[PDB]
Amino acid sequence: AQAPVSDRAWALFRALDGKGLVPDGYVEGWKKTFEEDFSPRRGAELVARAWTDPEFRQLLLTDGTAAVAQYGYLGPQGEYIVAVEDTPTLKNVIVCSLCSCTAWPILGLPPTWYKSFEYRARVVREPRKVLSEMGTEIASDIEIRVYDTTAETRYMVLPQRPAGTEGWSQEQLQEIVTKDCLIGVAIPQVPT
Amino acid sequence: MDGVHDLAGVQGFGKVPHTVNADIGPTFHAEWEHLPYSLMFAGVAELGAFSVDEVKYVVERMEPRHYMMTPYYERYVIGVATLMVEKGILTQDELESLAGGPFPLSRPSESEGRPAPVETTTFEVGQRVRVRDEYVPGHIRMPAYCRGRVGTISHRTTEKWPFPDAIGHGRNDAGEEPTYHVKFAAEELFGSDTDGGSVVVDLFEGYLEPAA
Ligand SMILES: [Cl-]
Ligand SMILES: [Cl-]
Ligand SMILES: [Cl-]
Ligand SMILES: [Cl-]
Ligand SMILES: [Fe+3]
Ligand SMILES: [Mg+2]
Ligand SMILES: [Mg+2]
Repeated sequence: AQAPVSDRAWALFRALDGKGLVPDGYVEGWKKTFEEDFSPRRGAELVARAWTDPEFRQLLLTDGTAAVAQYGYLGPQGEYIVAVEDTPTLKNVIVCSLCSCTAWPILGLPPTWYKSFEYRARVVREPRKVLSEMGTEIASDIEIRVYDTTAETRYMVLPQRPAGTEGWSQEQLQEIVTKDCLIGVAIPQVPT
Repeated sequence: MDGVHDLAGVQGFGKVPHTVNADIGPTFHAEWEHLPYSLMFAGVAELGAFSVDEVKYVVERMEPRHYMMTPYYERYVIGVATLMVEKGILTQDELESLAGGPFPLSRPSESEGRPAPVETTTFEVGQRVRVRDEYVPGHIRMPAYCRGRVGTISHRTTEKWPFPDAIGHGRNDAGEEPTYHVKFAAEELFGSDTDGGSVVVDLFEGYLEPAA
């Protein structure tokens, strides 16, 4: 038996706040950070830069932390970054089987589905089928590599650049690198 | 802890509730949902009352049926509340009084944790390692699917962090260790019963040993 969750959550707040343990504006600040600052638009910027700047691509793949820090996008749950490179024979996909671990500042907070028991149980064992079910067919001639986010490394996928995007601007390329592309479950799509 | 939270490789779940690039809605789907993380941060960064590792562990300590029927953000409301009660900052009475009804918490820990091991090895990229065939009843950042299994070092971190098995119980003996990205073949972990290629697990030094 439980009280409504909203009542429990605000009870926790009120208990702490009424003891002076929560600074003025504190949760509201974090809400703003979570909603407005932590965002997969930042990861998309990083990917579009790597696609258009071979020197930055090299940096991002060798010292992801340093690459991210250049844009000022290090942050909570995103202090030690590794970017993982898709290739014509390799598709990478990220999970946190134990909870929800995600590179928050550059991917945004994880979506409900990524935290689901279904994704947490299944993608480590049957990633091809899970991606297929989700709408992503990985050609049978491609290795899938699942990264389980079990410690402090926080990952982002550097997807392959699709054909039909040659010469696009960084802004144009950013638009097709979605949250799901950064997690690794989607491949960037070019309109016709 | 061999809890129900150690889900990787469990069979019987249905479809993941998403199709690629579908609209996931707003970051928070209810007006309270920012509270668990915000208050976790108040606990960790403002009060110094507990570590992030202790939050992971207290969620692992939810009674198993309770874990399985509780939505994600609610688990963290329960976890952070539990830690504030355990640390003597809050009482369960005041939480239930303010809530207007029952606020069951995570179960007490059944382990005091363990220290960072004094005997470990610095591994290099390309080296073959085995995940130590050990059973830890308290917190550990090793999913059971890799226990005892052999893989190869892909990365050694250039930073070090406290050993989760210690700091996740608030112990003073967590030390610092780097972690290693350990690549396992899918067949090493799940035999013939997998459709994947490889799985990379980010494992603390103290969880590893040289391969035979
Ligand atoms: Cl979702
Ligand atoms: Cl997106
Ligand atoms: Cl609410
Ligand atoms: Cl060793
Ligand atoms: Fe997690
Ligand atoms: Mg090109
Ligand atoms: Mg089992």
